[PDB]
Amino acid sequence: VKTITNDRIEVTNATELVQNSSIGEICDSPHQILDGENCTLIDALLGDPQCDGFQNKKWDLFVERSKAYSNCYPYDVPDYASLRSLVASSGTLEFKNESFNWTGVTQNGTSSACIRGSSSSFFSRLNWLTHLNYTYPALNVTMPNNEQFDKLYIWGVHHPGTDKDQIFLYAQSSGRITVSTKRSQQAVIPNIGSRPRIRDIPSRISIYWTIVKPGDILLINSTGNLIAPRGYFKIRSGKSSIMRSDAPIGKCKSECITPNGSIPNDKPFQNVNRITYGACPRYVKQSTLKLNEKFHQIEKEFSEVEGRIQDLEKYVEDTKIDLWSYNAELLVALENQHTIDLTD
Amino acid sequence: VKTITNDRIEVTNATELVQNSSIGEICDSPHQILDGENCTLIDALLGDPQCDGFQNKKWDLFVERSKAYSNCYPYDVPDYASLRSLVASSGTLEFKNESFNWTGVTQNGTSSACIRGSSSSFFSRLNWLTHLNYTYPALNVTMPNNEQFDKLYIWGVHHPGTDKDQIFLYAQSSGRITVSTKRSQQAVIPNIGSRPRIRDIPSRISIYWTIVKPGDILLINSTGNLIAPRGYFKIRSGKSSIMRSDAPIGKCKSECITPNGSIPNDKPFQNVNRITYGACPRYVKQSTLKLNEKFHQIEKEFSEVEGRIQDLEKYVEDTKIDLWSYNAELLVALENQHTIDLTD
Amino acid sequence: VKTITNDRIEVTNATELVQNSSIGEICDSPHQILDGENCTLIDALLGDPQCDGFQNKKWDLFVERSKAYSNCYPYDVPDYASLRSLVASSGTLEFKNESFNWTGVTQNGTSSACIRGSSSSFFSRLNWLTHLNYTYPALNVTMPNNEQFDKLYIWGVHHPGTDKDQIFLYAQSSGRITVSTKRSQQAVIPNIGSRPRIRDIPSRISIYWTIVKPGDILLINSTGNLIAPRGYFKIRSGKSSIMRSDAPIGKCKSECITPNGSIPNDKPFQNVNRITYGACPRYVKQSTLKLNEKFHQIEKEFSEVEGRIQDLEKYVEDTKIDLWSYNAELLVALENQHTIDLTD
Amino acid sequence: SVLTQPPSVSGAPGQRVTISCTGSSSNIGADYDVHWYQQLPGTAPKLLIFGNNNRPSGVPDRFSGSKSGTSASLAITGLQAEDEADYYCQSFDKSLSGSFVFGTGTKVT
Amino acid sequence: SVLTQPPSVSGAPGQRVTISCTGSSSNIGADYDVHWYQQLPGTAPKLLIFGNNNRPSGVPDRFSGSKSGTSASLAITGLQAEDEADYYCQSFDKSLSGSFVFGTGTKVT
Amino acid sequence: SVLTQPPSVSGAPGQRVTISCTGSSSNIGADYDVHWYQQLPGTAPKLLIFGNNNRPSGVPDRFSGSKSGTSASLAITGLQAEDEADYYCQSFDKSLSGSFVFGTGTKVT
Amino acid sequence: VKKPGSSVKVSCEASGDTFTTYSGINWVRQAPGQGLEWMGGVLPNFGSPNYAQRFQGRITITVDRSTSLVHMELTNLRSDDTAVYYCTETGAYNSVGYFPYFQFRGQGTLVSVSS
Amino acid sequence: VKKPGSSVKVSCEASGDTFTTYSGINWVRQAPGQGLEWMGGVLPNFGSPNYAQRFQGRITITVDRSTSLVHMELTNLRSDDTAVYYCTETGAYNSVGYFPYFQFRGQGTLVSVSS
Amino acid sequence: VKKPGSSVKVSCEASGDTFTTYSGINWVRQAPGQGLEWMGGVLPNFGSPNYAQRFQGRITITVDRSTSLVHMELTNLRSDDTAVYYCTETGAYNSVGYFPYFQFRGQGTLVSVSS
Ligand SMILES: *[C@@H]1O[C@H](CO)[C@@H](O[C@@H]2O[C@H](CO)[C@@H](O[C@@H]3O[C@H](CO)[C@@H](O)[C@H](O[C@H]4O[C@H](CO)[C@@H](O)[C@H](O)[C@@H]4O)[C@@H]3O)[C@H](O)[C@H]2NC(C)=O)[C@H](O)[C@H]1NC(C)=O
Ligand SMILES: *[C@@H]1O[C@H](CO)[C@@H](O[C@@H]2O[C@H](CO)[C@@H](O[C@@H]3O[C@H](CO)[C@@H](O)[C@H](O[C@H]4O[C@H](CO)[C@@H](O)[C@H](O)[C@@H]4O)[C@@H]3O)[C@H](O)[C@H]2NC(C)=O)[C@H](O)[C@H]1NC(C)=O
Ligand SMILES: *[C@@H]1O[C@H](CO)[C@@H](O[C@@H]2O[C@H](CO)[C@@H](O[C@@H]3O[C@H](CO)[C@@H](O)[C@H](O[C@H]4O[C@H](CO)[C@@H](O)[C@H](O)[C@@H]4O)[C@@H]3O)[C@H](O)[C@H]2NC(C)=O)[C@H](O)[C@H]1NC(C)=O
Ligand SMILES: *[C@@H]1O[C@H](CO[C@@H]2O[C@@H](C)[C@@H](O)[C@@H](O)[C@@H]2O)[C@@H](O[C@@H]2O[C@H](CO)[C@@H](O)[C@H](O)[C@H]2NC(C)=O)[C@H](O)[C@H]1NC(C)=O
Ligand SMILES: *[C@@H]1O[C@H](CO[C@@H]2O[C@@H](C)[C@@H](O)[C@@H](O)[C@@H]2O)[C@@H](O[C@@H]2O[C@H](CO)[C@@H](O)[C@H](O)[C@H]2NC(C)=O)[C@H](O)[C@H]1NC(C)=O
Ligand SMILES: *[C@@H]1O[C@H](CO[C@@H]2O[C@@H](C)[C@@H](O)[C@@H](O)[C@@H]2O)[C@@H](O[C@@H]2O[C@H](CO)[C@@H](O)[C@H](O)[C@H]2NC(C)=O)[C@H](O)[C@H]1NC(C)=O
Ligand SMILES: *[C@@H]1O[C@H](CO)[C@@H](O[C@@H]2O[C@H](CO)[C@@H](O)[C@H](O)[C@H]2NC(C)=O)[C@H](O)[C@H]1NC(C)=O
Ligand SMILES: *[C@@H]1O[C@H](CO)[C@@H](O[C@@H]2O[C@H](CO)[C@@H](O)[C@H](O)[C@H]2NC(C)=O)[C@H](O)[C@H]1NC(C)=O
Ligand SMILES: *[C@@H]1O[C@H](CO)[C@@H](O)[C@H](O)[C@H]1NC(C)=O
Repeated sequence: VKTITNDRIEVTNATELVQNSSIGEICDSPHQILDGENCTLIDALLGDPQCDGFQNKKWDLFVERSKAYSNCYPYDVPDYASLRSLVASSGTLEFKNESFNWTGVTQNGTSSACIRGSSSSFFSRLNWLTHLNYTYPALNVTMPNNEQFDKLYIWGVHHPGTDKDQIFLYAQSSGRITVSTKRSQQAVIPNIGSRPRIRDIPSRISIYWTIVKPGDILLINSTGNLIAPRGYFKIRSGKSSIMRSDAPIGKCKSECITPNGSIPNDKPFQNVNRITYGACPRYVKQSTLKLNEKFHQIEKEFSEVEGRIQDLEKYVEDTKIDLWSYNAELLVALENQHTIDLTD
Repeated sequence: VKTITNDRIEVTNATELVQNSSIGEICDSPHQILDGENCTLIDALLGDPQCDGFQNKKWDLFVERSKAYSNCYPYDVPDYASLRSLVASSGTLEFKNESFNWTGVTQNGTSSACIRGSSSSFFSRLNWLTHLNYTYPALNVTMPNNEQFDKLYIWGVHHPGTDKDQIFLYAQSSGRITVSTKRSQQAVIPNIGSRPRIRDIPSRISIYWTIVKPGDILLINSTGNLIAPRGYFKIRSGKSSIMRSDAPIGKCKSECITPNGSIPNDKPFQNVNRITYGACPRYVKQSTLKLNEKFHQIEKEFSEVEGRIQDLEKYVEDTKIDLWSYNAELLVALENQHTIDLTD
Repeated sequence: VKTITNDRIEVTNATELVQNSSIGEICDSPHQILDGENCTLIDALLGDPQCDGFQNKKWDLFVERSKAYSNCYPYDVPDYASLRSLVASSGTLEFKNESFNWTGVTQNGTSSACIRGSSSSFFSRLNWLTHLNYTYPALNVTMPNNEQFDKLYIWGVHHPGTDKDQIFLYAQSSGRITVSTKRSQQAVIPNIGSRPRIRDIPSRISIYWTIVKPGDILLINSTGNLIAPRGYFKIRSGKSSIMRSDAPIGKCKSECITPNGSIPNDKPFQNVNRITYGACPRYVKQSTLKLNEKFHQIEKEFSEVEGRIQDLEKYVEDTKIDLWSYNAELLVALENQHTIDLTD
Repeated sequence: SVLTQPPSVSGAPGQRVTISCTGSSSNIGADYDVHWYQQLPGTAPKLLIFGNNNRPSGVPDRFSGSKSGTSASLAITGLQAEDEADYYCQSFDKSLSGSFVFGTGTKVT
Repeated sequence: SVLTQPPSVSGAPGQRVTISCTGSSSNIGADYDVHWYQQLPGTAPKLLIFGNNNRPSGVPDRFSGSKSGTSASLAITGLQAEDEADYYCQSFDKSLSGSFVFGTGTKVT
Repeated sequence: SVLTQPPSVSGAPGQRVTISCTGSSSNIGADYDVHWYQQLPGTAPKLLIFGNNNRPSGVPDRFSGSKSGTSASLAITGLQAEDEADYYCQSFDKSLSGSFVFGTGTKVT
Repeated sequence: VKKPGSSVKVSCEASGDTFTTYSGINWVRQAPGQGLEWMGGVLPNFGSPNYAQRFQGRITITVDRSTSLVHMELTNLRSDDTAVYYCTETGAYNSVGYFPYFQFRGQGTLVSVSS
Repeated sequence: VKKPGSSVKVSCEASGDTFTTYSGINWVRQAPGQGLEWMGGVLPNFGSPNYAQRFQGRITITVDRSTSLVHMELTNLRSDDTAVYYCTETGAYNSVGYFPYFQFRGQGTLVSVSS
Repeated sequence: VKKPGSSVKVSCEASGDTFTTYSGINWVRQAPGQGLEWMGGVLPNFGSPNYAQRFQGRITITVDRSTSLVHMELTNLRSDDTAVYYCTETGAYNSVGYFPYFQFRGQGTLVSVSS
């Protein structure tokens, strides 16, 4: 063993303070686990046809598989990570329908790129408003928040590939959307242009969200290219989070979930992975040392280069790791020394 | 007391190393305290009628009360936190008037939603330019920086609720603003639309700022919807900061200000609050341990969910707290042990 | 020397654990150093005429001098720091030409503000497309990625100073650019307006970048104001970084580069500078203590006030410094104590 | 639902000839434009006018159109030999479930 | 400040009749439009034309307006029985403190 | 390459007079506008019309222009004494390396 | 009938279907058998009332925001002030020499001055 | 010649130079010596087929995405159904009373019903 | 009067109230009693001078940025080159067949060639 005074002291018995292996499965207990299968969190939020089983569900940890794929209308979400983290921290997909007026337009649009049964469909939580008898009047719709809790609204804008398509769907070539509340406003203008085809569709959809406080009112003023919401999600606070892992779900008990299965949380340090959920030991770089409950955290792996923000995140996590490794080393040394001293 | 070798050792005398209580008042000395009363920092910057007493004042700490409210034209500030932090770190509200030409338009617009005396008024530091005899010529105005210091300019854009209102104020329906310097440019286009009414006003105003270095020139090119500046603020660097607290201002002396009054700074650790100003003890989670001057810092409490950035900030502060708590514990243990050893 | 039990113990011999001086030169070995002279990294990336010697070069550390200046068309880069960090981390300026069609327009535009020989020129890696016989047809150009590596594309938008200039270059007054890939889209609209003149030019250029994954396709759809790319850069990952320093390049060996020359890396702590490259000792605030390989990192000095992000970066670095200073102090104390004890 | 149209018109070549399409309060009268189609005998109908004044590429400027109130008019500045075809007027009817309505047809001679 | 207008005009029904509003270098001549108002006897004045050619909803297309130089003209394609009202022309005068100027009025018969 | 123009035209003052500029499939016929320039004897040529109907400030509304097919026409509503100048028509030729083409010139009397 | 030297106050409602936040109210006078004349105007939510130079010193315009009304008072009446007074609302349209047009609401108010 | 009570299917290609993602296909009928009549239509990539009320119950419209075709079938044929059938593609233009115009592609298909 | 085979240089100022960053300068020739002819042109801040094919090899265009001037030189003069030369500035307007129009500044310069 290692001590402050002597780097190599032989002792009769010793124990390992670093966990280096994993079970290989997620224990499914005591935390509530929701397996996403082929669905991502955003796809389950929007109402992808293959994710219809995730409606109104709740979770403590959301598991995203690398096999996940989208099978609906192509879309992109500005500030995707922020919305994903918000929904993951909320920890519920509970949905409540609201009766918006939407007078003078057609409702419940369907696309051939989104197949639910044998026919065309669309996102279950989104409403595609189009022309009615080749007319599209301006919409002035309101919805007040008379409840005691916050409301989350998900809406979208549609970007056609050509001007012909614009006219063919909205009967006019100039659309604009303004969604406002007493303390916020968001103005979005569609960008008509050609884009690479996904499932034969060159068009795209951009997703935006709005939060309404109790006593506030939501106002939507649009002239076209609007993907309306059908209701609101209840947004709360809790110990929920999201994790990317390909490990199978088992049937056991463990208070610490790692991407590589569940790990025992008896030892004070571990080196399996820096991504942890629940009551977990501290992560250190040391592979062997011889003698905390965080829930939602920051993202620690990135598949794309982004620059400043990602560099700062990496720097933060590196600093944490290095300081805790120093702490571990010093602690082990001190304890070994004091034990040697007290046994002589 | 606790030691490394023994967790429970009885000693004749011991002292407490953690401050757990507060006086309940802000000592007003030696730091310069500016009580905001019903006014926020941004409202005092813009020139709210109820904040006219804050003109040209200086501070070391700015105190914001939860009772603060706005009583002028509705407005929103993109990147509100950045501007608030900038003004708080500057530490002064000194204003110098400049003579911009503004030829061909009307000056000093007033609104019924902003009442100063018994008549309509507006922000004191902002100029509302409108039509002159129902004409609005294009503006090409310049202002050079011949001084040895930086200049800060605050300007705005006006978003009317309808096209009628647009015409009724600016005589034309297409406004655009471009504010540029030799190393920067900012283009803003108004978004006409209906919004929820605050003080019977559905329109809004967006606030932007520009910094001009010595030897540089400020150019403004506008065709409407411009809220012009009347001058510049002197922006400097110092130990100033801003704090949210409802504690009354007293008459005492203390080098450490917490949201909950001022606290004595004799002990090395404290647990009252993580938000501190001046020479303060380190914050730890331990409520009892038995035996640094930072000024402006990051925001540690949030009233709205924002996602990535707020998560990173929380993670940083959590890491700091946990590491300093470990340090405190280890230090106390070591000192106790060594003292026991040296007394035997 | 200092010990835990006694603050002042006299010993026969002692050593210094903090490096406080620098050689004053960059050793040029073993790391590959690229001296930028009068050129910045972005200027070398774009192809400034005075930076033509930096084409297709590679580096481990890029040195930026304060004497650097631009001598070409005025430009600005939104998210300048992100692009600079990306290129610095890539560590290479290798360029591969691609044959885009660009049919119906004029190619290879030149400006009097960018002089390469005795005649007008432009950026070497950018293509300025203009009218052909006073016509500008819409462009629908594609480029697939059939390789096994990512591609980096640099393009731009042109903002004229007046509408006359717009027409005089593009034959029409309404330009729009859309650059898209199967997983991304970027829409840019030029902002015509007057700006302060640099080298007699009031116009500006905004720079954007796009990354194409293997198996993906790049599509550009434009109607004017497009600064086309001539090819792609190979973007990789490595230990490369960028440093601002005015120290001369010498001929020696050192595994630690500081802005102030190279420093010996035998002692465990140093106080010369917080900015380090390679295997360097930890930075501490202590100037005297008596008895790690990071590569790319975050920016630790700022010339402009930005707010939230810069405050967070400063807070992170301050926390790191303070914790490592505490570690250093405690370590020195412990070692001194144990040595005193073992010698008696 | 159909739009009333004259059964036939005739005249010598070289002068203006007019055709009319009269509608109701649901079509043309409900802020809907009118399209004009041309069908030479033994051929599929072609497109002549849309938007009440727009001519596609490949149509001489001799053909003109106008709309007023709940009626529309088609005009030919100069009659020629090739103007032997039939003309139809098309609008949209908002009543009931909505449909596309065509005129009764006309014969120019 | 007032704008010169003919005292009265008259004519048989069924033909075009013209009214004129002449201005100065400060109104109409200073790049200002002209509005036309109608007042039937014993009733408040109504709005007929604005923007020199725009007709509000509820006004027949028989009324037309034009502006040239420092003068403006109002035209009625077909005189009818209900055209017994008076007509006024309005502009803006930029001189002095600025004001709204009206014509001297005209009587159609 | 030049654009064909009548050598000269003449007429009494007070009536409309027309000048024509005929082009080819490369100029005017290739979707190119026509400009009109005026040159009083003993003076540099001035600018009269651009964009086929636009008049610069300082030109009376008596001058009008039009373009149809591969031809263009200039019109003067009222001939006056000062209309003693020569007129040129300008277009762009896309053939070969491209150039600016002018008409042969005309004399008004 | 108002005695000479007295005051006359005409009230008007600054509300309606076409009234917006920045709409204005203008007063127009018409003598019996004569043309139209322009008097003061005000925007209830912006600026200060404007006045014609012929009526300076005798006319005042007040805005009552609680009842959403606007009143015009004329002091030191005279025999020539016998006329009918109209309220007008401002209209907006896109042009290049644009100036607001007047929308007459309701019938006028008859005021007669005699001894 | 089709027997009475049988079915007739007319196929059409939902592709071409002018065809876009959201273009539509409409069917038009013309009896010999009579005017034009409108039948059902469908957008191959959006919504559900529309039908005329005169043909309800007898007509069906199917979209074949593998071969990029659209078919219209008419069940329970009758003697009055002898006519020529045309495909039309929808055109777009900027207006205020805009409704799609019909672009006739190719020649019509002749269908005759007799016993 | 210039001798045959000599050179003639015409200078022009690339500045003024209407001159912008990307305005151009074009040269026009007019023989005595004949029509207008187009010669080379250049944008002082962009590209390279263009030339007419009739004058290739004999004409050169230079831009002097210190004095903000532009000069056109014609080498190997001939008797038929006797003409008046004009500077023109390019104008811009919104159209669909747009090409720059010529703005003649000042009076022309007379050049005569004789032995
Ligand atoms: C801007 O440029 C892009 C890129 O060219 C362009 O998008 C392209 O559209 C064409 C359609 O015209 C796409 O071509 C199709 O590709 C699929 C494969 O996914 C093929 O299966 C299709 O085959 C059909 O056409 C063949 C023609 O011979 C037939 O033989 C066959 O039976 C099918 O009917 C078809 O070729 C092409 O994939 C895209 N390119 C992309 C998405 O990158 C876009 O349209 C342009 N914008 C415009 C013109 O406005
Ligand atoms: C888009 O939709 C919004 C939402 O409807 C709309 O804003 C609304 O405007 C109306 C005005 O027409 C506001 O109604 C007022 O509300 C206040 C309360 O703050 C009432 O005190 C007002 O009372 C007046 O009207 C009564 C009518 O009976 C009178 O009896 C009374 O004496 C007063 O004169 C008035 O009702 C409404 O509050 C807002 N809604 C908001 C702000 O959420 C907006 O105008 C629409 N955009 C358009 C039409 O362009
Ligand atoms: C909007 O406003 C800006 C600010 O005024 C304006 O930009 C200005 O343009 C003028 C050109 O008209 C610039 O003036 C030049 O400045 C340089 C110095 O860099 C001088 O050397 C130049 O001298 C020339 O002109 C003199 C006139 O007497 C001559 O004597 C001399 O020989 C030269 O020919 C010239 O004065 C001015 O620097 C800028 N200002 C800036 C860039 O801040 C812009 O044009 C306006 N936008 C419009 C009008 O659309
Ligand atoms: C219409 O314009 C007049 C005139 O404004 C003055 O003249 C202009 C050319 C310009 O130089 C302005 O700055 C001048 O003020 C306006 O009358 C002025 O109103 C202001 C505001 O109270 C007053 O201080 C001035 O004394 C007035 N000028 C005179 C000569 O009396 C008038 O208000 C404008 N009307 C509008 C905007 O509706
Ligand atoms: C054209 O409009 C008709 C009529 O729509 C109905 O009447 C409107 C005034 C409005 O109240 C709508 O909400 C109504 O639905 C459309 O016919 C309707 O189509 C829907 C869709 O299947 C059907 O549920 C309704 O029953 C139909 N209405 C009737 C009276 O049959 C028709 O689809 C529109 N055509 C288009 C948009 O191309
Ligand atoms: C006007 O266009 C000519 C012709 O350009 C050529 O033909 C086009 C159809 C297209 O194929 C272009 O790429 C061709 O270059 C331009 O003349 C050319 O100018 C370039 C530039 O130096 C030269 O390399 C070519 O040889 C020239 N072509 C010929 C036939 O001589 C001319 O410059 C254009 N004028 C403008 C843009 O003002
Ligand atoms: C915001 O909402 C208002 C009210 O619905 C819209 O105003 C209408 O705009 C149309 C189009 O110009 C007019 O024909 C109507 O008369 C307007 N109604 C009213 C009550 O003013 C407005 O267009 C909406 N704005 C946006 C961007 O959607
Ligand atoms: C930028 O400033 C210039 C100069 O003031 C503006 O240019 C004027 O624009 C108007 C409107 O088109 C023209 O009538 C003038 O002739 C222009 N003046 C000059 C000197 O060119 C321009 O509009 C401004 N741009 C913006 C966005 O405000
Ligand atoms: C470029 O495009 C044109 C027409 O768009 C085409 O004829 C040509 O072949 C293309 N270039 C290449 C190299 O294929």
